[PDB]
Amino acid sequence: SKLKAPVFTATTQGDHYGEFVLEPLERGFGVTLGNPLRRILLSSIPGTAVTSVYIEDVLHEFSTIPGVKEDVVEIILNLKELVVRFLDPKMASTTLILRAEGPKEVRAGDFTPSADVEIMNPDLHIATLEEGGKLYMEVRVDRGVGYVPAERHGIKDRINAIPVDAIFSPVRRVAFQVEDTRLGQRTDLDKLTLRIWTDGSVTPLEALNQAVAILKEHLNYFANP
Amino acid sequence: VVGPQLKLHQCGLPKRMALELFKPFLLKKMEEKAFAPNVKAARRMLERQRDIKDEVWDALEEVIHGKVVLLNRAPTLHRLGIQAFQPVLVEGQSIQLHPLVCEAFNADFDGDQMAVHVPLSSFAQAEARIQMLSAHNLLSPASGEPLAKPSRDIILGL
Amino acid sequence: MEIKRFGRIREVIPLPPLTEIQVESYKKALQADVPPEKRENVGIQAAFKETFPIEEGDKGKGGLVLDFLEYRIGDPPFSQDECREKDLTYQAPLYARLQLIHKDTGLIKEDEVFLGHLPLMTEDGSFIINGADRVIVSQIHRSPGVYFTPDPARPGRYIASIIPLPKRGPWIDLEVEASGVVTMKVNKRKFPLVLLLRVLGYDQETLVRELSAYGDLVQGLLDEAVLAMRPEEAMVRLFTLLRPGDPPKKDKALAYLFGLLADPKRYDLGEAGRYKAEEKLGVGLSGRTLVRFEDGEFKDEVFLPTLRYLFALTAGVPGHEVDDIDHLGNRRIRTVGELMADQFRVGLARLARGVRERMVMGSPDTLTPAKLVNSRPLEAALREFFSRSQLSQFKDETNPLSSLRHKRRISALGPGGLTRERAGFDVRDVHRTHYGRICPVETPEGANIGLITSLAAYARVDALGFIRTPYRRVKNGVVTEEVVYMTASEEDRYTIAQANTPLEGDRIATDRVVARRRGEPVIVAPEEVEFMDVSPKQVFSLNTNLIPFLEHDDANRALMGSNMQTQAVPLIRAQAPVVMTGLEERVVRDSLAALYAEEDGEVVKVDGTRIAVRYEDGRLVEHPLRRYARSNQGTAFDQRPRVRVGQRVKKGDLLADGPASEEGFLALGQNVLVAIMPFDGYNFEDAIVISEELLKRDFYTSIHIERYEIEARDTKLGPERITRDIPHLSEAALRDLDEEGIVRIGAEVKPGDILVGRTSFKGEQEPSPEERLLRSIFGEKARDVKDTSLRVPPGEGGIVVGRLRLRRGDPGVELKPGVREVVRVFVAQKRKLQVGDKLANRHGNKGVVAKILPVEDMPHLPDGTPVDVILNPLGVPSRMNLGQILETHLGLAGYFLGQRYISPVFDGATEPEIKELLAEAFNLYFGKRQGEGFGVDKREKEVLARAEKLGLVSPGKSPEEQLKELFDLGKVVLYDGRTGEPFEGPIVVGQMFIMKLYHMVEDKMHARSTGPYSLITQQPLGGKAQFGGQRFGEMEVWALEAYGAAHTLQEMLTIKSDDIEGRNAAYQAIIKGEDVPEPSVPESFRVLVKELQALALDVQTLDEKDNPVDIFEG
Amino acid sequence: TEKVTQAVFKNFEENYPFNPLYVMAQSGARGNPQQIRQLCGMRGLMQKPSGETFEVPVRSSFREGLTVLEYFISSHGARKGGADTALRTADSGYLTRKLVDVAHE
Amino acid sequence: MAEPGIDKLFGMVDSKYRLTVVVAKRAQQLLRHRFKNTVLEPEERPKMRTLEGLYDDPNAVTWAMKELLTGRLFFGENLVPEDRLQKEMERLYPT
Amino acid sequence: TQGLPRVIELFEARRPKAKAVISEIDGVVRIEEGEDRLSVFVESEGFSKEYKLPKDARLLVKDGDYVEAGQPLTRGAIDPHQLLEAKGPEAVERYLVDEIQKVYRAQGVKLHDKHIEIVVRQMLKYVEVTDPGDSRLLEGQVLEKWDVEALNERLIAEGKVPVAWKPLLMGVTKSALSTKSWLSAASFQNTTHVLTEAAIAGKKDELIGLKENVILGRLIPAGTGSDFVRFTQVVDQRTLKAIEEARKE
Amino acid sequence: SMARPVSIGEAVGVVAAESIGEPGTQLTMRT
Ligand SMILES: C/C(=C\[C@H](C)CCCCC(=O)O)[C@@H]1O[C@@H]2C=C[C@@H]1OC(=O)\C=C/C=C\C=C\[C@H]1O[C@@H]3C[C@H]1O[C@@H](/C=C/C[C@H]1O[C@H](C[C@H](O)[C@H]1C)[C@@H](O)[C@@H](O)/C=C/CC/C=C/C2)[C@@H]3C
Repeated sequence: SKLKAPVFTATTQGDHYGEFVLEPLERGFGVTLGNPLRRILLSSIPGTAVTSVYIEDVLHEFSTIPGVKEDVVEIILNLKELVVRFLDPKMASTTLILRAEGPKEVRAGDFTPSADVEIMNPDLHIATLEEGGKLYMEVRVDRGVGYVPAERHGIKDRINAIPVDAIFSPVRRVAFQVEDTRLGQRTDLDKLTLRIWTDGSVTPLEALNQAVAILKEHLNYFANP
Repeated sequence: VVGPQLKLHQCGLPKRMALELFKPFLLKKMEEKAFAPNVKAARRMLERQRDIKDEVWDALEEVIHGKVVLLNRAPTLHRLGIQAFQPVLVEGQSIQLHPLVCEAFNADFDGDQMAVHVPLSSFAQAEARIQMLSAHNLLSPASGEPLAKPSRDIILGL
Repeated sequence: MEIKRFGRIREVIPLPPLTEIQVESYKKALQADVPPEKRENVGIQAAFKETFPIEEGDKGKGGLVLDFLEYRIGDPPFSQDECREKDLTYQAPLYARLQLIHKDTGLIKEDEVFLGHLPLMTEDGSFIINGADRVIVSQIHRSPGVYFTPDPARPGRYIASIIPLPKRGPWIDLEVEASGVVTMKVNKRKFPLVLLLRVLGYDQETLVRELSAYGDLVQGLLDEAVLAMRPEEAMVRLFTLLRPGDPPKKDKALAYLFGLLADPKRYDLGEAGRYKAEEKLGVGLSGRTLVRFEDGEFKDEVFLPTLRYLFALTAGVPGHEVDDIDHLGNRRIRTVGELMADQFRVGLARLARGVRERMVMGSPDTLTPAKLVNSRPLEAALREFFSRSQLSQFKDETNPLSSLRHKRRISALGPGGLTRERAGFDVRDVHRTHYGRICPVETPEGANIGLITSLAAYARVDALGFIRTPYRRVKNGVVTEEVVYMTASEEDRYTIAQANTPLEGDRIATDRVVARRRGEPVIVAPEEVEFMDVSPKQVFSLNTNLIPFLEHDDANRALMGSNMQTQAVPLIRAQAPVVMTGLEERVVRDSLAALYAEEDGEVVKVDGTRIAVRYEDGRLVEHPLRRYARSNQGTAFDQRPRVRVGQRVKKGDLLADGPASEEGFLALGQNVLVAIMPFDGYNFEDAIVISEELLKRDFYTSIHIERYEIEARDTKLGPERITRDIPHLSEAALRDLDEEGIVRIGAEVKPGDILVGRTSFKGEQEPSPEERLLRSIFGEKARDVKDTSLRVPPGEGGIVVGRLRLRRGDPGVELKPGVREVVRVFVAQKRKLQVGDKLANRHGNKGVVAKILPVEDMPHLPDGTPVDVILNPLGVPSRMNLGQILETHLGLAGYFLGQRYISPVFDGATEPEIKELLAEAFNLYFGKRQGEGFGVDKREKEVLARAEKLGLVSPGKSPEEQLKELFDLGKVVLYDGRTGEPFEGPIVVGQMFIMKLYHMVEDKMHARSTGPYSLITQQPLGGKAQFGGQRFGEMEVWALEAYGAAHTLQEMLTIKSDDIEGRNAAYQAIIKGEDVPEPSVPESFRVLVKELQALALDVQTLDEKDNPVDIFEG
Repeated sequence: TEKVTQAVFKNFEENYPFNPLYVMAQSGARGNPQQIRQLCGMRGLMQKPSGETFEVPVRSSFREGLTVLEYFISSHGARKGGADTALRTADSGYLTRKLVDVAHE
Repeated sequence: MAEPGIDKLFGMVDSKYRLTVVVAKRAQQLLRHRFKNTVLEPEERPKMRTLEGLYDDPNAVTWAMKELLTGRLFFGENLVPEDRLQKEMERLYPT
Repeated sequence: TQGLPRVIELFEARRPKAKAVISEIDGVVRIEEGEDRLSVFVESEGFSKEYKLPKDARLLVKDGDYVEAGQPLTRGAIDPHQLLEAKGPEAVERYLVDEIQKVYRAQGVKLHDKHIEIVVRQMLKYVEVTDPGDSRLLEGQVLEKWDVEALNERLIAEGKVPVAWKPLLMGVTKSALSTKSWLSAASFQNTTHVLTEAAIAGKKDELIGLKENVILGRLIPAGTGSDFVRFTQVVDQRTLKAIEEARKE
Repeated sequence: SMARPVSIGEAVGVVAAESIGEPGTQLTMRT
């Protein structure tokens, strides 16, 4: 049978991205763990994302917001680049709010002061209004798993709001690759490197741990009832 | 044999042939690294018919670290008919060749062979790794064009 | 597996006996089963007649004649095997019933004589010579006749060639110079033709009468008024001119040679010389370039009338054309029989001079045959052939086909009558004519391209060395059953219809009949057609005929797969390919590597050793299986029984299989589950990816057998002796040696292991005392004998499978002077596919296994089955071997449909048929998946989707209905082993027959650090313990000069070769972790300087201050 | 033929831009238009050993079975190439050597 | 993974071969004194991965190139005579 | 002719088949007579030079055309020796390079001209003496080593004879053949001639080229074995100041 | 072929010979 328990190095940046290198794995096991984790990693980690927007004055994503230097589209996208942490562990829905000045440029940390909900990336360039500029926003945030386009859910908070594509998944990129390493005479033993990029929110390492737990959990369903 | 795995500056080298190619160097290393009281006794345990002890592979490996070899195919027609590489300790008995280096060697994986050589003196190493390392000779000396271009399969993917 | 047969054209004639060339040639040169009264010329029979009313010195004064009456072929003194064991040539003594007469009369027929030993051909077609099976390849030369030709050194002019049968006359060329003069060139001597013409009695005025007013050409041939003379005097002058020295009037003597009689110019008894010299030239002939004893003066018969056509081509009315030297109506075939017989000529030729020599030395009263004949000029002339002629190859024994194909080879090189390896390009090209006779495909890729070739399946060499192809006479509408083999020339006058052509019942069916005539492809009216191709198989070689979809393979890659099959080593689980062509059973049959019944009887006994059958009444024979014997190329010929105890045998059917044979059919490899897709760079360029699965299933694995040999010779120092008593050797090193010195059988032998112990004497010094004093005091008995045993060389090793011993003395055994006893050790070795090995397919898709994957990887069908080998598509388009693609498709049918296939060449499967079978297959394959409880999982649906975006499936069809769509186009939804996720977009998958070739990484791959330096050249060369040492060629010297690599080049030039001082300093430094060099002075330099001094010449070496240096200090 | 050849190439373009044979030929990958022609379209006008062209063309294309006479007519070429390469591979580094003996210094 | 920092190394010198010659000539001394000769010491020294922790890379030339790359060594084309060059060389723990 | 045979024809300065005539003189063209006999005159004021053609010849100057010193009359290839004398050494160099490339180009190959140039110049390395100053009047001499006399005896030690010479198109082989250093010269077709000669004269090598030093096993005079680089020493911070404190002793 | 000016000591002669030489193959010999 043979081959000792491998060593698991982790090297991290501290919010987004960390490398994970469990070393001598027998020929094959590299992928055998690597890929399923990636699947789980990109697919089934719980997060939160903007899911619907209401803009005071104007329906349609394809409209004209006046006084706004940008336009609805860049906002929707801008919004998708926003991350918010739900401190309140029971809640599964929140609405955010915005009130906009004249000559000013709105950051994401210019939202509704609201406690209980934690804006993770206070910067972020949301919008920008001109002299005599008016923007009010009602942005819905939702708990979730993958990437869920609007054309699926169709969240309608109002009868005027436009619904956005949901990227509720703190992992933004998973890239893994198994190369060969050597123990003694054996030069072709698996060495799997896991590279996890998450939005500063859930750490890569946490991501990984969660991901493992999901697969293990699931693997216990293969218990005869 | 094709070695897609390697980086541009790396090599085949079956363990057997590395070991031997490099033998004398290993003998001094074996001594340097304990097991092997003298270099003459290092010679000895490398002979006992077959079956090689892990420590020695580990030694060999250290021996090699950053030395390069010369590979060479068939009709050596221009300088790129020799290229330097860092040897990788590899399974099996075929030498493994980076796919990007093929063109210059006009190597084709249907029965080609290549010889390999070990530059001994530090000069000759230096010589190989500065001047003849596969990865410092990226462009044709005949028409200053890239010779290490993506190709026959890499293109397809891209 | 049930077999499905393909295509129409019902094969009117089966392939002829194949080794026919060889086997039937000999027969008719050795009428050994025909009474010595009949024996109508040719062969040995004629070669005697050609020599044997042999006179002695003087013309009708001194007695003694000695006349051949009949020869007798002896009987083999050693069985076909003893020979191969004792190291002898399978022979039979040859006897001549000769008869010597006198002037006082006395008809003495000395009861035959032994003139020498005649090597006998086997059933095979092959010979046995000093052990070892040799094959005599049939050569080709110019079919004798008269030719002309253009003149390469003078444009708008011509030469004239009078070329007789080989070793039956001299080469006479006629050519006109810028002088006008016509000049005869014979035996590389050149005189004015006129001189001869004068001899043959032409007169200044007869010539102009005959040879004037076309061209002012005669005017040159004339002017030699000086020798437009007395035909007798002409003769004298011409004899002085041909043999400088002896000046008498018996010039009739030599001039009779290049004239009349069957001594020399016998351009035929009355065949392809006279015949073709008549049609081209001015008709009416006998058989010799001129006739002599008309009454005592020569009479011209070919010289002038040739000259006619020569002049009549230097201006000449139409009809007086040049000649196509490359036409097969101008190319003849010397088969074995004739070459062997031609060699008798050399033999008997010599034997005669040395009779006439002994007729002069001896008293005529007592001289007898036996006392005149020597028995050694026939031997040495005919030993020399079978042993030392280029035409006598070893015997390509890799697999049955390779051997079989050897015998049917044809080469324009060889002895004398043969072009060198530096001439002929017009020759090389596949000339029109080759059709049906020689192959447009088989030739070796470089150097001797076209200078060697394959005889075609249906071709037959004939009567006088012309290859003849079968045709079907079509009596103006109906295709008759009568088959007419006919010449390359006897073809240029007909309109022959192709076989691809349709038919109704027994007659042509279409209105626009395709056919050729002379050479041009021609469209022709049905009634306007005369003959018909018997098959397309006519056109190609045996091997070229084995490619199931040749029609679809570009002819270059076809030739690669035609050879390459000949490299295909036999396998333990060897298996006949999934998609065959027909000859695969027969190839194995005519090779006689497989054992077949003699006369429908009943098998009694069956074991790994023998098959013994009781043939209906006709006694009982035991057929011994050759078992793990070693082919010339180290391959392992071994028969396996294919028949059970107490079974009735089919007439002449497989009792046993050969080395590359599966139940009687050809098995050059394995058919195996393939997928044509890129892997991860692992099938880059030509590399193949393998599934380990194949090793677990011991598929591509084969048994190779080395052969080691050692001699013991006598020596000025004492005898080389084969002991097991080898000095100093630990009784553990000797462990595997029987009490003789020779390894046990079944012994497992690693490199450096005594295979055959042997002590030699050697006198390398004398031990001066003290050492002799020391020797006793501490025990070990000073020995007179060095070790020098056999031993396994680095790289090699395996199981000892047989020994062989031959002792000087022993009955039939004859080793060379000095050699006294010889030992032979045979060592087997199971092999197994390996990264570095090369697999090929029938369509020339060669390549090396570059990665074995464990089944966890490997693309796999949905049912779970993994593929076996992953072949890269990028390989296909550039070479245009599309047959491999089709083959994968039919194969994919097979897998599911459970059948193999016979698809003839240009007559096999069509897509219509192939896709019908793929249809039937998917219906069972998917019928299972449904009937088992499934259907079209998400993975296939995600593919099938983008599959229509790819216009590859019909939109508006069900995923099931869309799956079939694809399965029929021959592709399938593969699944990535590494990650269950499906390969996006369908992959063509199926069974492809793939061969393992002669080459393997095992035999290659060598690496040296140091060791054995030659004492002669002082550079590393050979290796008893450690091996090898690679050459640094002048090309590499350049590269290093091209790079700036000064020291690296200098390294390769000193310390790793001759430079004793240097290497030693270097290796003593590497051992001690020092930097290495500071090489004092290139040894090369010293050497040259001294090697110069030895020849006088100072060679001063000087520094920049121009004073001397002394690169030596000692 | 140039009509078939051009046609077989604008078919890929207009339907089948992701067809392998094409994709490969199009990209640097493998194949040139000369080869796609013989594969898909029509092989064309073969020349005889004495240079002169046959006035019957090879009407078929590997995909479709090309036919013994076509195969034979088109086998002359598939020898003239093999002989050509065996001459420019014969002499090892003939010219290079000449060029080095002058240049080297 | 081409030679580490070689673009910088080629630019340091006039004729590239000079580069080799320096690397060599340095990897020379750097060997003939057990590396008690480095200029780079602190935590600059190149190192090796193992079945074991980071050990001093044993490649002279590899060290030589890292060394050079720090401007801490000098190329005398003719500065300091060869007679005096082997003099003070065998001094700071040579044997 | 095409292909490699051409490239040799060229690199070896070889007077080809179908030399396709060039006019030796400037002047005006005049084609005369058809089928019977075909000749072409390029007659200027004064001289009337006549150039008889094969008759089959596909000439490429039509009647009346004005013509140039060495201009092709007929088509075909051009003799590089006829070109030398008619129109100098540069025009030669420029023909050779541009023709050699005419083939690599025509085929598929792309290489830089300089390579071919480097080689071509060597084909022009030597010149034969006409009326000397020191040596015998006929000898072939290296272009440079004649300047070692021409611009030597017309400066410091000025006078005698400037040594007149002639341009000498050497084929690649011939030029390789006449190569000063005997060591190199030895490796060619007749080693004896070389040594015999070079022994009589106290001949010395000097070993400039490479073919030389590889023969001896010496370190090639190039790359790292280039005099311009191999003397380069590396001194090391503390080694330099400590070497400075034993210099003033 | 590093697209800079030459280094002193480039063995340019041989480099040329090789450059002109290596293609010597893929030229057709029919003349
Ligand atoms: C080149 C040559 C013979 C070579 C040794 C073999 C041919 C090489 C071509 C090739 O394989 O590509 C010539 O051959 C003959 C006459 C003069 C020439 O002599 C020659 O130029 C040179 C040698 C001629 C005869 C040598 C005879 C002896 O030399 C050794 C022991 C004797 O037999 C030789 C065995 C040759 C058999 C070969 O068989 C081939 C494969 C290998 O090349 C060999 C196994 C098979 O593919 C087989 O089908 C090919 C047969 C070639 C038929 C040619 C016949 C004419 C072996 C190499």
